[PDB]
Amino acid sequence: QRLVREIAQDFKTDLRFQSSAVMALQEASEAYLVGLFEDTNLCAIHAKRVTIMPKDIQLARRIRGERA
Amino acid sequence: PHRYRPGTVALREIRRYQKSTELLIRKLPFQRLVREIAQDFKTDLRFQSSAVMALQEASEAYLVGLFEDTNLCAIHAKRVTIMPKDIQLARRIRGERA
Amino acid sequence: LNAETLLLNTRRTSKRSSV
Amino acid sequence: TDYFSKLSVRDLLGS
Amino acid sequence: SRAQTKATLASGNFMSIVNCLMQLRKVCNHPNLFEVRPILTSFVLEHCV
Amino acid sequence: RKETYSSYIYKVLKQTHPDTGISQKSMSILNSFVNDIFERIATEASKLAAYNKKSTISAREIQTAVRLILPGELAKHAVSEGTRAVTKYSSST
Amino acid sequence: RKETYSSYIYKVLKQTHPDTGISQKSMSILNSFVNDIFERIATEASKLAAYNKKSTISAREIQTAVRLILPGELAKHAVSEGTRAVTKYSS
Amino acid sequence: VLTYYGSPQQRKEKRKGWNKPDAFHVCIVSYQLVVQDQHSFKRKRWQYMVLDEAHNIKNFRSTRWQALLNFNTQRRLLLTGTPLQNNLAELWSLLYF
Amino acid sequence: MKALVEEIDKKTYNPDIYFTSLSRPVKRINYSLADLEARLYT
Amino acid sequence: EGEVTELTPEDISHVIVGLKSAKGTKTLRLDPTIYESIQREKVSIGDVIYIEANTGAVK
Amino acid sequence: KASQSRSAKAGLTFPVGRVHRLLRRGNYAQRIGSGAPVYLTAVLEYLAAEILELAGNAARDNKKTRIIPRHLQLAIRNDDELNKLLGNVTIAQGGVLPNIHQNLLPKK
Amino acid sequence: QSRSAKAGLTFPVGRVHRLLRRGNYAQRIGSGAPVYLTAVLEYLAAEILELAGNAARDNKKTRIIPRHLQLAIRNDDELNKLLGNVTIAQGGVLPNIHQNLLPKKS
Amino acid sequence: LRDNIQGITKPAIRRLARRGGVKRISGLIYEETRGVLKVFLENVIRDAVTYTEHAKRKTVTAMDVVYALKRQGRTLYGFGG
Amino acid sequence: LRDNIQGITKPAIRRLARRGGVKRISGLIYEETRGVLKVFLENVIRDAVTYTEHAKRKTVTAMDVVYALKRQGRTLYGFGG
Repeated sequence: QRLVREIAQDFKTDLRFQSSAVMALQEASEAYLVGLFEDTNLCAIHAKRVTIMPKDIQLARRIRGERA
Repeated sequence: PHRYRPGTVALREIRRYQKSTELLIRKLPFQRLVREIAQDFKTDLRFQSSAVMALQEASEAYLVGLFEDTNLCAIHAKRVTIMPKDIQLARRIRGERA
Repeated sequence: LNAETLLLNTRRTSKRSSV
Repeated sequence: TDYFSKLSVRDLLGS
Repeated sequence: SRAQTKATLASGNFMSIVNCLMQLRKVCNHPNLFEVRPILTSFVLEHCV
Repeated sequence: RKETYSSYIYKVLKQTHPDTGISQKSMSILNSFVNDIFERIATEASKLAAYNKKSTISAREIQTAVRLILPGELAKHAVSEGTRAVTKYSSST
Repeated sequence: RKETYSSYIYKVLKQTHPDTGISQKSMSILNSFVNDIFERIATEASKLAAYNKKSTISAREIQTAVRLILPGELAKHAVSEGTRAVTKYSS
Repeated sequence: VLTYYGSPQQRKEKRKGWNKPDAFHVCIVSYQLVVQDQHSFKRKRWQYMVLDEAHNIKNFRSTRWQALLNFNTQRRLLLTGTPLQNNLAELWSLLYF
Repeated sequence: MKALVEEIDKKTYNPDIYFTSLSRPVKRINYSLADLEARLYT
Repeated sequence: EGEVTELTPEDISHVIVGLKSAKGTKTLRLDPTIYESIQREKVSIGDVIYIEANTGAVK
Repeated sequence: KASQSRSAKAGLTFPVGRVHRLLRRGNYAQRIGSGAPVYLTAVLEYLAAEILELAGNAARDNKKTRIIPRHLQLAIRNDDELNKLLGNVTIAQGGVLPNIHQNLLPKK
Repeated sequence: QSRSAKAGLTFPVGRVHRLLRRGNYAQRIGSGAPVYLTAVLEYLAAEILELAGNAARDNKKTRIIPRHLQLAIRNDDELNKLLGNVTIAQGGVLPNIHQNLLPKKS
Repeated sequence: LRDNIQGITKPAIRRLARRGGVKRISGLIYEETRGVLKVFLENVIRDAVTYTEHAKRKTVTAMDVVYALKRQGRTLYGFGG
Repeated sequence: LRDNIQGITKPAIRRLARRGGVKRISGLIYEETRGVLKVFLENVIRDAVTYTEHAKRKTVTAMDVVYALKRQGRTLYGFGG
């Protein structure tokens, strides 16, 4: 809630939130992050390493196309 | 006799074909393929040249995109030759396979 | 024509830093 | 060139 | 003899007659062109009595 | 009978660049992207109107659709120019 | 007043499994899913008609749309059920 | 005499130097390569042009007939055995050429 | 009766393996989290 | 009808023989009787052979 | 006096009349064929029944009488055609199907 | 006088209104919507065309061809972001070679 | 009908990869690439065929292909629609 | 409000990755994860806030969040849709 409050306050003055909105934002964040993490896991596996590394996430993003 | 080293002609043709725009898959074989597929879906469906050309364009775009993704993937594994594992991994991470 | 004609003011310019 | 075409279908076949 | 051949002739489609003529010429030139001489062998019964 | 944006595309291009030409392939591509963006904006405006229960699309509906669809900097300049055009038209009365 | 599919979802559920209960969260999930898939089919129908330049959305258009959206086996079952509904309507 | 035939790599090797004045006196080429390589022959200027076996020209509807007609030439000679055997229409085509 | 000539594929053929096979009807799937946990554990 | 490219026995055991024709190539599994016929016909690899399925005759 | 709902006439539980009104208000076309709302009601009922059946099977196998989002996620992710249908959809508090890559396990 | 002239827009604002009305996107259209949409479309066209022309001139060409157009669109990150799911017939691909592939040692 | 999917020549795949800037290709890629291509075509053509059925016309058109691509989420320019 | 990018902590990233089944992790992952989350949140929040501001509004409702996510193609069920 602190992070979302800060980001919204940076984006727009004097905003308010619904509690349900903040909860939905948390749920969506967790879903996206778990998807990203599993993609990173598959990437690291392909590298033949168990230690996931930032490049694995970057690759996941590129193949997904969030930064291509 | 003079002979280029392995990979010299590789890069040469990489440059050449990247520059060119002309469609890469042979027209008639592609038309035969699509006609067969359509016949499997439904018999006696007519195809004018414009339709097959458009579909061939789309196919080329999809394929080249996959090749780009797999090329990026392969080098991450420190290799310089792509292998089937790269194809299936890229396709699965794309969310096409799953 | 020439680069100078491309620079000439007699055209609808765009102002984006990238362009 | 007509010559060969002037041999009609039955004229080629005959009786 | 083949009735479809007769029908083709009746059609009068100049192309069809040309093709028929081509087939005739092929038959005359060497039968292997039209139909390879089948290698004769005994009839096979499915199962003995 | 049919209609196309090719004429206007040629006009605006000449206003930007009199010396440059367009082949039918490029012309059709331009027509297609213009059509696609038009459909995108119109569908976004329809959605936003239905969501607020408004039946009449408006300058606000298109403004906010353009806010959503266009990248932020491109959106900012698009909305600026659109506002200028709208105000000048209204002042024409 | 506000109306939702929740009651109909509850009815169909009870038809399927009498002894089974359901949470409000799952009820809302199902209501949102049915609303979404209705919207999807309606948009597909609209687009198809627009291309065809047909002013009337008939059952036939919706049927083809349903084949488009759904996987082939699910599409077949959907079309079969829809046609059965049409037949019962014809009575 | 330059015999312009072969696979494209050697064909272009044989092209090398064709633009130089007096590089060759006469070039002989086959109609298949004329329909293949029309740009090269059309760019050069060919003074007196000869066609052998003009009966192959007979169909003015053929693309090679059109190409050949476009070729800039100072004089033209058509050689064929016994064209008179052919229908009048082909004779007209040849005369129009 | 009996086929004296058979066509085979070197990839698929071996004497080791002989195999042949063919309200929505579909195979049941088990949502048993306990059984799946057991499977992954073992 | 083919030219012969491989001769492998499934071990009186079945034989595995490869064959090619102008349009393509094929590998066949033949019964022991056909194996005896091929052995007694002095077939080599690289020989051209005719097999009539109905009678099981090798020429 | 007495009347019967168009849903009962079709033999559907979902409110076909409400579907018809929602279609009309959605302005998707100037003219709406009377077969469209019934067809929509039928397909929607089929989909609802299928998903509910899957959820109920998940509930029974879990041995819990009340469907919670976990059960819905299990059902949706299991049925591969629905899984591919809804791949861009996330279910609140649904979680994920357990999955461990073989090479991560020490053995077995 | 044409409404386009009164607004000062190149695109046919009247035809845009006609399309929006016929296109059944909404029951009613406020007179500000067509002018706003028209201005937006004109602006976007202006930038894309400017980029295409610049690319053509780069080639020393003067007629925009799908090669030049593709170069233009992909060169701009935000236009790419808008057209990220768009394929251009005869568009070709950008020159992209990984540094690890370059011949010889560093 | 016979086997067209094999008909897509190996040089075609090789040159396609060449556009992708890949240095070297394992032999197995060819079969996998063919499988991917066939699957893609199957889906697209399925959508095009059903669209043509909806049109009631016997000839498929570029418009049907454009709509099929768009439904797949792929946008094609230059062919209209 | 300050330094809240840190507020996510390492252990939260740990638990989330644990859900993802990762057996082995690297220290650098946390910063990258935070950056990714930051840009994701920024985009979602900007979309939601613009959805709100349309309605002559001051409170971001769950409808604004869910429809903003729908515009990003991420579809979310169970919050009153």
